[PDB]
Amino acid sequence: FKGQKMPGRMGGNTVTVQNLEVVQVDTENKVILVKGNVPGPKKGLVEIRTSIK
Amino acid sequence: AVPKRRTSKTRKNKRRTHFKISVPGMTECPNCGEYKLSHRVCKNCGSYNG
Amino acid sequence: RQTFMANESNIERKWYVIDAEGQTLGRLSSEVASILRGKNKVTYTPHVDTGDYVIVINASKIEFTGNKETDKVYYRHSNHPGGIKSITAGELRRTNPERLIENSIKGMLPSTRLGEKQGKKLFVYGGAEHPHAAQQPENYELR
Amino acid sequence: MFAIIETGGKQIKVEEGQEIFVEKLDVNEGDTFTFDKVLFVGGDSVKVGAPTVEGATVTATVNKQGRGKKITVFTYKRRKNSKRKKGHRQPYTKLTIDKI
Amino acid sequence: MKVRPSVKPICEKCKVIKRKGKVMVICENPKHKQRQG
RNA sequence: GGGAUAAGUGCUGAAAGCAUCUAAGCAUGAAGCCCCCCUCAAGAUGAGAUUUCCCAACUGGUUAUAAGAUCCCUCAAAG
RNA sequence: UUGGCACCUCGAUGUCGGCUCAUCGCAUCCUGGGGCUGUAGUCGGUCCCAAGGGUUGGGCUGUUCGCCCAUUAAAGCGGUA
RNA sequence: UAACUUGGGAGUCAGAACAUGGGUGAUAAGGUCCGUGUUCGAAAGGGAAACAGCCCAGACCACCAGCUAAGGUCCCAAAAUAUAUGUUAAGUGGAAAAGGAUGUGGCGUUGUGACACUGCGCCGAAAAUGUACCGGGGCUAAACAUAUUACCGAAGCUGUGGAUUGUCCUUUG
Repeated sequence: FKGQKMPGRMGGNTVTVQNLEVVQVDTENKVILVKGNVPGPKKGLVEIRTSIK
Repeated sequence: AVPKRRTSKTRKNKRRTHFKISVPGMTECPNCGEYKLSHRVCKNCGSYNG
Repeated sequence: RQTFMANESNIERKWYVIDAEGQTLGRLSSEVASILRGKNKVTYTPHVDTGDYVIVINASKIEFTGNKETDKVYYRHSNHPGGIKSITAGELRRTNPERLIENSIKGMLPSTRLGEKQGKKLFVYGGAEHPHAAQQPENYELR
Repeated sequence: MFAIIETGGKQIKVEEGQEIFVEKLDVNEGDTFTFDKVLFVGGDSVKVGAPTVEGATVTATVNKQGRGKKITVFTYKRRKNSKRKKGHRQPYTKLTIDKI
Repeated sequence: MKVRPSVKPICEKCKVIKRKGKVMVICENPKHKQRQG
């Protein structure tokens, strides 16, 4: 059947973490601090949004 | 396992489509004049000048 | 010996438009699959498509006899285990009438390459409008 | 301006100056053959179609008399050692059409 | 209710009716409530 | 959280002066169905869209070059 | 299930119980919505609709089954050689 | 149009399904064993979707001819969206019983109700990859029952040509 679990390439997908918090917003550096840990490696693009929930 | 059925010589030549090998990626030496392999030292005459 | 055969050089194709208002699904689909398949010409040949180009409009106004509005389920399987999906003629006459009509008519055409190419002669539109004004669409009516 | 005749158990639509391949008539080479069974005439100026028509019967030359290409009839039964091959060449005559 | 393939009045106020094709008995004792004729 | 629903709950309502949830009509009603959440998705051959870029010279057309993309090379957050 | 037949396979279709991986049915064990109780309430019984997800760890025994210890919302019954 | 005798040469001794009469089995079995007929075996062609054994029908060969058999006529798919009259609302048609029941029509006997046949429908009606018990789309007539009209439909029959054997001698054709 399809959707069988077999070996292949892992990671890389677009993933979205919901309901995170904004610890602080530091101007003069344009940095934002988020409670937790977002996807991707360091130097990786991330897009922030206000939670739809 | 064993092949259940011999491979037709059409399927053989289809599988061998991508078995070609590519060009060497060569250039003309600006000193030798003869051909060199890019980013390599001229086998024919002398230096690399890079 | 002698018997006519139509060619790519020989065939001409006309456009038609037909309201589905007040129509039954199958009773329209039959009379329209006939025109698509092109067997009302005199120069019908089986191997080339002498059919016509049919436009259907007001596909939101077709009718169903009896209790088919809630019965008459359309099933379709996604080829994933347990991927069978279900809809009803009620939830499709209002949600996507121009696929109701398409499926009804395209189940009536033969399932070959000429049939696949003849099915795309059909242009189905809900409402009384269509972008095919530059074709001189002739007004046909059923029988 | 054509005519529908019936010659060899088969109707034929014919016009003036047309080659026709009919089954083997009884006429010889060259000599003209006139068909008597006409079923329809018309096309352009008159229209007479009836249970049959007496007159304007087609006058046609007898051009050639020969044997068609050889078909090889073959039929066999699988797993039962039973096959059979015949040859066949169907005789015909070709006529030229003079008058209607 | 009482879904049995034989619906019939037990007492005499129990009246036989149809709803959606299903045969039923409407009565005053809710015990007597029945359907599926 | 919305929409349509199952078993049920009905309102109105006659055929059948009555009653009657149903025949016409009108609601309500499930972890279920369809959306809402997340992901792939225009080879969706029905191949969709939006913005910006390039757009001449000789002979039906050909050519190379343009925008752009690679070959080759240094790499890793990728393999 | 225990069988009854002897239709395919004896120039070969590998048995049971576990493990890994599941998947499907519904004749629903749990959770969801209801009717009727000989339903005062907490808890039940029995029917009806419902298959979304869930449905444990050990002792003994090759064992399936099974009996037991301890929890659990529940420790479902079956098909898929 | 065979029958029989005398001689030469055999193959066959695992049969099957269906219809009907039985035994056995459980009024199970595509079970098993007998009688009876057919088809397959050794049979191609049309229909039953596909489907040795069911229905029609027995291929010498060729033709871009005609009439039909079973089976059919809305589209896939050749031919009736045929004609007359009625029934059925369940998608029954297009799977299944005991039992239940102010479903609906007909005729009938009763003193508005009750019953006797009755035609067609409803519930009873739950299974395992995917709708999945019309082949599909679709169908309220394209279902049912009855009754005349047409047409389609085979390698059947007829038409025309040809190839072989035979037997009459119309007339050695």
